[PDB]
Amino acid sequence: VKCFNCGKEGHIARNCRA
Ligand SMILES: [Zn+2]
Repeated sequence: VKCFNCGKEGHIARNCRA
């Protein structure tokens, strides 16, 4: 719950759109 990488409250890290 919440993006490991990027902080943002949405999506999982692994293929995050960052
Ligand atoms: Zn992210």
